[PDB]
Amino acid sequence: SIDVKYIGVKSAYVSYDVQKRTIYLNITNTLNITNNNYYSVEVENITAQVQFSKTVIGKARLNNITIIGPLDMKQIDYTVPTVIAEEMSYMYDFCTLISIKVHNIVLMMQVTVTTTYFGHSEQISQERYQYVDCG
Amino acid sequence: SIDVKYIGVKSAYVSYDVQKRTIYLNITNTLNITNNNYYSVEVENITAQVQFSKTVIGKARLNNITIIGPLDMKQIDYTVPTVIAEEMSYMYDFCTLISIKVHNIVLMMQVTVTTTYFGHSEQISQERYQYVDCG
Amino acid sequence: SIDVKYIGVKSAYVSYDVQKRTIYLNITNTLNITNNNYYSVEVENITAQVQFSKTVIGKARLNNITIIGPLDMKQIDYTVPTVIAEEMSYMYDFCTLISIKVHNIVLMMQVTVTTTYFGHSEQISQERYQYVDCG
Ligand SMILES: *[C@@H]1O[C@H](CO)[C@@H](O)[C@H](O)[C@H]1NC(C)=O
Ligand SMILES: *[C@@H]1O[C@H](CO)[C@@H](O)[C@H](O)[C@H]1NC(C)=O
Ligand SMILES: *[C@@H]1O[C@H](CO)[C@@H](O)[C@H](O)[C@H]1NC(C)=O
Ligand SMILES: *[C@@H]1O[C@H](CO)[C@@H](O)[C@H](O)[C@H]1NC(C)=O
Ligand SMILES: *[C@@H]1O[C@H](CO)[C@@H](O)[C@H](O)[C@H]1NC(C)=O
Ligand SMILES: *[C@@H]1O[C@H](CO)[C@@H](O)[C@H](O)[C@H]1NC(C)=O
Ligand SMILES: *[C@@H]1O[C@H](CO)[C@@H](O)[C@H](O)[C@H]1NC(C)=O
Ligand SMILES: *[C@@H]1O[C@H](CO)[C@@H](O)[C@H](O)[C@H]1NC(C)=O
Ligand SMILES: *[C@@H]1O[C@H](CO)[C@@H](O)[C@H](O)[C@H]1NC(C)=O
Ligand SMILES: *[C@@H]1O[C@H](CO)[C@@H](O)[C@H](O)[C@H]1NC(C)=O
Ligand SMILES: *[C@@H]1O[C@H](CO)[C@@H](O)[C@H](O)[C@H]1NC(C)=O
Ligand SMILES: *[C@@H]1O[C@H](CO)[C@@H](O)[C@H](O)[C@H]1NC(C)=O
Repeated sequence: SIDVKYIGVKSAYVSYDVQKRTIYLNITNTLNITNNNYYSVEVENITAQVQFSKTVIGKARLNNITIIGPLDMKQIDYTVPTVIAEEMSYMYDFCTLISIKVHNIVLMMQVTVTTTYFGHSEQISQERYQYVDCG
Repeated sequence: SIDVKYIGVKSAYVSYDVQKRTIYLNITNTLNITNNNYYSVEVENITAQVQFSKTVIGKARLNNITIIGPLDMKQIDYTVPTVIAEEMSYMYDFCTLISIKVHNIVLMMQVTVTTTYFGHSEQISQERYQYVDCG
Repeated sequence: SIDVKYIGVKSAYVSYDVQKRTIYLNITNTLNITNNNYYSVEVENITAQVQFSKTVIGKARLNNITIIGPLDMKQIDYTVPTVIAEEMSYMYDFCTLISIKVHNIVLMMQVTVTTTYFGHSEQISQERYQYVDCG
């Protein structure tokens, strides 16, 4: 990456800002900007690049061979009983939540078993979070 | 990436902003902008690139051979009983939720078993989140 | 990375800011800007690059062979019973939550079993968090 920017309200190269109840009188503004940007990113010179994978089996006796990749989820139990009993009562539930297995951004990058990788990998995940706003 | 920008309200190269109840009188503004942008991104010179995968089996005795890839989900149980009983009562539920297995953005990038990859991979996931807004 | 920026409110190269109840009279502003940016990022010169993986099996007797990758989740139990009983009462729940297994940003980068990797890997995850805002 080069320029990652997070701004809460206002981003401005040149900002002449005037707010309320302002007497803006007799202003003379002169501005010169000479901006140059030069970027040389991911410039690659490879004369040769080799990837080789070889598997040879000969006169072999293989048994019970078991290979399991990543992310092996087994025997998972989620239990949320919710019993509510009334007896001449007064319930005011304005903002209540029951949440299980909640995802916003889930990025997987090259989840495999056997990998031969050459190159560039970039991940950007920038945000703002407001899970609860209950007046 | 080069320029990732998050702005809450306002993004402006040049912003002459005037707010309410403002007496804007006798203003002389002069502005010169000379902006140049030069980008050389993902420029690649490869004279040669080789990917080779070879599998050879000869006079072999294979048994019980089991291969399982990634993301192996088995015996998964989700249970949310919800029992509500009234007895001369007053319930005011303005904003209530029961959520299970909720996703907003789910990106998978090259989830395999055997991979031979050459090149560039980029992932961008930028957002704003407001799960709950209950007046 | 080169420039990671987090700004709460305002980001400005040049900011002439005026607030409320201001008498802005007799201002003469002169500004010259000569900005040059030169970036040479990820410039690579590789004359040769070799990746080699070889597996040879001969006259071998293999048994009970078990290979398990990373992230092996087994026998997982989550239990949240919730029993509420009323007896001539007054409940005022304005903002209450029950949360299990909650994720906002989950990034996986090259989770495998056997990996041969050449290159660059970049991860950026910048945000603002507001889980609870209960008036
Ligand atoms: C504002 O500028 C003008 C000329 O541009 C000048 O004659 C005047 O005296 C200045 N002030 C006011 C209050 O007008
Ligand atoms: C920028 O503009 C001003 C006039 O506002 C001038 O005097 C100056 O020479 C300029 N600079 C360039 C580099 O052009
Ligand atoms: C890549 O291209 C040629 C080939 O090697 C090389 O002479 C040149 O200097 C390189 N360019 C950059 C911008 O690195
Ligand atoms: C492994 O192989 C033997 C026979 O050689 C077999 O009895 C056994 O059940 C195998 N293992 C599994 C886990 O099945
Ligand atoms: C505003 O500028 C004019 C000429 O552009 C000038 O005659 C005047 O005095 C200035 N001020 C007011 C209050 O008009
Ligand atoms: C920009 O414009 C101003 C006039 O507002 C001038 O004086 C200056 O020479 C200009 N600069 C360029 C580089 O053209
Ligand atoms: C890529 O193209 C040629 C071939 O190698 C090389 O001479 C040149 O310098 C390279 N260009 C850049 C922008 O890197
Ligand atoms: C493995 O092979 C044997 C016979 O060689 C067989 O009895 C057994 O059931 C196999 N394993 C599984 C898990 O089926
Ligand atoms: C403001 O500037 C003008 C000329 O630009 C000048 O005549 C005046 O006396 C200054 N002050 C006021 C209060 O106008
Ligand atoms: C910038 O502008 C001013 C006029 O405001 C001028 O005197 C100066 O020479 C300029 N500088 C350059 C480098 O252009
Ligand atoms: C990369 O390109 C050529 C090839 O080796 C080399 O002569 C040059 O100096 C390099 N360029 C940079 C910007 O490092
Ligand atoms: C390992 O192999 C033997 C036979 O050689 C078999 O009895 C046993 O069950 C195997 N192990 C497992 C965990 O299955």
